[PDB]
Amino acid sequence: GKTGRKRRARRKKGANHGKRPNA
Amino acid sequence: SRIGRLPIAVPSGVEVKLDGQYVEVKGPKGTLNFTVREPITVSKNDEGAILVERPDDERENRSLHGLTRTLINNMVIGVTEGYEKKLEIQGVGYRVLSKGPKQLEFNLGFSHPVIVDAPEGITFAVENPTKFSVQGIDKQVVGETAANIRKIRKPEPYKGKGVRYEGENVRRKVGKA
Amino acid sequence: ERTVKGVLGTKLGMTQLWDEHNRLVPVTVIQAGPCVVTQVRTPETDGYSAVQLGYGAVKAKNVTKPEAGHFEKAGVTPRRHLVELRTADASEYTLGQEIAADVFSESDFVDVTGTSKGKGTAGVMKRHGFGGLRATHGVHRKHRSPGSIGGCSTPGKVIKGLRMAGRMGVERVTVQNLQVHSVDAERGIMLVRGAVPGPKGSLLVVRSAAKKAA
Amino acid sequence: MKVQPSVKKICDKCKVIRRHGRVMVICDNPRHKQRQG
Amino acid sequence: TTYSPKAGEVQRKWYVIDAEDIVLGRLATTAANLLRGKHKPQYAPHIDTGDFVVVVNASKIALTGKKATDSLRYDHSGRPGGLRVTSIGEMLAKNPRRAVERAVWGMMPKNKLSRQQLKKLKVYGGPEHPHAAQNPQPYEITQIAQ
RNA sequence: GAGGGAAACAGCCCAGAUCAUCAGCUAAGGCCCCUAAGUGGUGACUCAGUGGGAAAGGAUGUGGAGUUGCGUAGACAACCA
RNA sequence: CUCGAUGUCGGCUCGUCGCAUCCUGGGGCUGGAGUCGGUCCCAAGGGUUGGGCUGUUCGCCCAUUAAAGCGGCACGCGAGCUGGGUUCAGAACGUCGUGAGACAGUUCGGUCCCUAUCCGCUGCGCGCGGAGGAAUCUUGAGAAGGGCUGUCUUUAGUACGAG
RNA sequence: CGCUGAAAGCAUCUAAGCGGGAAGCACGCUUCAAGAUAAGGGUUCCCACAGGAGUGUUCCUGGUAAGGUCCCCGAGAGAUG
Ligand SMILES: CON(C)Cc1ccc(O)c2c1C[C@H]1C[C@H]3[C@H](N(C)C)C(O)=C(C(N)=O)C(=O)[C@@]3(O)C(O)=C1C2=O
Ligand SMILES: [Mg+2]
Ligand SMILES: [Mg+2]
Ligand SMILES: [Mg+2]
Ligand SMILES: [Mg+2]
Ligand SMILES: [Mg+2]
Ligand SMILES: [Mg+2]
Ligand SMILES: [Mg+2]
Ligand SMILES: [Mg+2]
Ligand SMILES: [Mg+2]
Ligand SMILES: [Mg+2]
Ligand SMILES: [Mg+2]
Ligand SMILES: [Mg+2]
Ligand SMILES: [Mg+2]
Ligand SMILES: [Mg+2]
Ligand SMILES: [Mg+2]
Ligand SMILES: [Mg+2]
Ligand SMILES: [Mg+2]
Ligand SMILES: [Mg+2]
Ligand SMILES: [Mg+2]
Ligand SMILES: [Mg+2]
Ligand SMILES: [Mg+2]
Ligand SMILES: [Mg+2]
Ligand SMILES: [Mg+2]
Ligand SMILES: [Mg+2]
Ligand SMILES: [Mg+2]
Ligand SMILES: [Mg+2]
Ligand SMILES: [Mg+2]
Ligand SMILES: [Mg+2]
Ligand SMILES: [Mg+2]
Ligand SMILES: [Mg+2]
Ligand SMILES: [Mg+2]
Ligand SMILES: [Mg+2]
Ligand SMILES: [Mg+2]
Ligand SMILES: [Mg+2]
Repeated sequence: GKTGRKRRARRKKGANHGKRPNA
Repeated sequence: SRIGRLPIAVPSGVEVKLDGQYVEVKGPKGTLNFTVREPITVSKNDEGAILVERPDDERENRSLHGLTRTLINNMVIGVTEGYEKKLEIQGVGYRVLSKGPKQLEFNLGFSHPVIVDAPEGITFAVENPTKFSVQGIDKQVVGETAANIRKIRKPEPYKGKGVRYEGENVRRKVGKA
Repeated sequence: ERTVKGVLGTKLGMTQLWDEHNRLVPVTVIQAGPCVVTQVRTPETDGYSAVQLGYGAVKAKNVTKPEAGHFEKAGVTPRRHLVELRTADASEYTLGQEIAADVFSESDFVDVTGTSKGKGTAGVMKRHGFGGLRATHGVHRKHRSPGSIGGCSTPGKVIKGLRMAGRMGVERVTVQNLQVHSVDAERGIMLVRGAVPGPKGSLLVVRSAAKKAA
Repeated sequence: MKVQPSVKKICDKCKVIRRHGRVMVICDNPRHKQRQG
Repeated sequence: TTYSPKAGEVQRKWYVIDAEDIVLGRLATTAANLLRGKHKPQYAPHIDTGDFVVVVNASKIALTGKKATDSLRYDHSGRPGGLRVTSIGEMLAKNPRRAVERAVWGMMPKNKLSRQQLKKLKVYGGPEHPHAAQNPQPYEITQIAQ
């Protein structure tokens, strides 16, 4: 799903270091 | 640009004014004008010829080099000799006639005859009810006018009927074998 | 940008005629009375080309000082109404010029503009042609209801422009391509084949047909 | 014209070009016309 | 106590920028800075200390790449199917003032004061402006080294 | 488990709030404007708004580094037998 | 996530959106004589019927039509309607159980409330402002509506085709 | 679907450029519209009142002009406005 894909891809932001709650 | 690096020979009676980026070409047949793209320059090469120079050996330099060389050569060869295109019509009932050098009338199997006007630099010349021609001083304008005349009724792949170029290799097949 | 001829009139009513093919034609009778050019609008001073026409019989005690001064500058007697005509030939019009119904011939197509008859607050079934509910089969106090007016939690709202009940009538309506049947200028009567908006006695603007004809 | 993600030369006369950002195959035979999409 | 301007204490000036061949982004950033008065040592977010900006030749604003036909601007009337879209090239040709105001407003904070200050931006697509009485001084977009 | 960062965003990153301060230095993250600080310096690459989502597969996109065949015994195209 | 209640099928009404286009518009290739088609590119402006059967969705059928598109919106829409189906207590049949009873088996019957506070939306006013107070006529930034299509005649029995 | 045309001595609808090309896009047609506080424009009318405080006059009271409303008779209008 689009929402799931965006949620998973949000972990690629700079301040996060490849990790994010709920992937 | 192998084409571009070759020079352009100005012929007799042809006036070539290189006013920086903007260029005038006078000749017996008329007048043409053109602006070269900025990273390309033009020189006279002892006033008897024309040279175009690419300032760098990149892609756009070479591409515009060849383009400008060919297009300037086209305008000079046009003003010294002109441009001619022969169009021939096949298929019964198809005819072309002239209401002047710049006015054509086509009966291409339509409901009614169709009228074709010419631009100022375009003049028609018909010699046969099934063959005619167009002449001018601009190669692009002559080509597009011939293309429009063909688009009026493009050749078919069954009986060739339609306005075709003189050397056009029209494809053909057979339906009701 | 378009050149339009125009005149102002009053809806007197309707009757019927028979044309030369013996066809019954409904005709509206418009007292296309004398109109006077009260003001001409030019791009230099106003920014667009139009002609302001007067028309109307007014009592001298019902015309105020600003209106009286406007008409005095126009050089004409005061008129009740003032309506503009957006024409591209406004210049050809001189201040105080006389305009009569004979500006239209016996077969010109015209567009007639007027304010429609009012109906008050109308229901959906009348002002929008809503099909209501059935009269029987358990319909519960909703025989003329509008039905649903939206979706659900998405969008949890009523979309803008939904057709619901409201006040209908009294609005600018233009009916186009009406063929003028006859013009009698010596009494200012115009017979126009068709039905035009508005009650009897309303003001009507008769202009040349924008779409020329059918 | 065939619109396919995979466009290839079919005959020896077909030519692969890049026109307006799209890969195209132009040939004298009209059957071989192709465009990526 | 840190200094704070008092209403009309800071005197607001009039600048004019010739948008001739100037990138829309640089023009908008410069206009926003001038309108908010960020170049003044008397700056204060809560009091309008900026200057009036008159932009001329907005129809000749430079755009890079294929922006003139691929950079789109959208408006919605608030009703279904109420979207209109037009390219920035068309908008610069037709209503350049709208384009410049949209850019500057987007670059300016989202405030009541910012709404008030955006009225100080007078954008004209041609080379002439009607504010000779206000006597705008020419402003040149420059950079400070290092 | 407040504070800073992640647009917002218990679980990610920085960092553990004794109170006051209209002082200074930093962390993560940042320095065109929103938004504090560089429209920083120098050298390359990109022209797809890629950057600012995705596969098998496909493509004379473009820069760079090889290996190798042929070539003024005259190469590859274009043009006459 | 909601069990100190987020009412669950189909129709009615009212729409709106996507395009993975049913018709109408345009174009390529055709294994495109003509006439027609079949492919798949564009394209969502408008249009996309009435009935028989069944609670039905679905589906089949009748008669048309340019066509009778596919989907989203809490399988749109019950503080809008419908209660035929579903899922209460009655009863019967079949099956199961020693029995009380059970059955996404079937059958007949069977209560469904709300005066709109807020947002939303359709309309209509009052106020104040528009750097004097007024009267009239206006420009249009911007917004909305509208956008369907057939048959016949003629070109012409012309083009095409062996007919 | 094209014209001219290189990069790539040719070719190529394309890299420079130009032309055609749909009920779609924007207009054309109709309607609303300056609360468009950016509060527009034209034309016309009325006019430098009076009395106080005053602190550049400021501002607050009072009678008017042009004009308008209330009230009354109504409808082509309307739930009431
Ligand atoms: C066919 O399925 N539909 C959806 C259900 C339904 C349909 C129509 C009805 O008419 C009723 C019901 C449910 C039942 C529920 C009963 C229950 N009781 C029997 C234990 C109860 O708990 C109460 C109560 N006072 O709480 C009631 O109201 C009640 O007795 C009653 O009357 C009902 C009804 O009316
Ligand atoms: Mg999936
Ligand atoms: Mg009914
Ligand atoms: Mg009843
Ligand atoms: Mg909500
Ligand atoms: Mg802890
Ligand atoms: Mg924390
Ligand atoms: Mg945070
Ligand atoms: Mg935060
Ligand atoms: Mg520091
Ligand atoms: Mg750091
Ligand atoms: Mg913020
Ligand atoms: Mg720099
Ligand atoms: Mg930099
Ligand atoms: Mg892309
Ligand atoms: Mg992207
Ligand atoms: Mg990829
Ligand atoms: Mg509760
Ligand atoms: Mg599509
Ligand atoms: Mg539709
Ligand atoms: Mg659309
Ligand atoms: Mg079924
Ligand atoms: Mg639907
Ligand atoms: Mg549902
Ligand atoms: Mg509901
Ligand atoms: Mg029941
Ligand atoms: Mg039920
Ligand atoms: Mg029995
Ligand atoms: Mg038993
Ligand atoms: Mg039952
Ligand atoms: Mg109610
Ligand atoms: Mg408008
Ligand atoms: Mg608005
Ligand atoms: Mg070619
Ligand atoms: Mg070609």
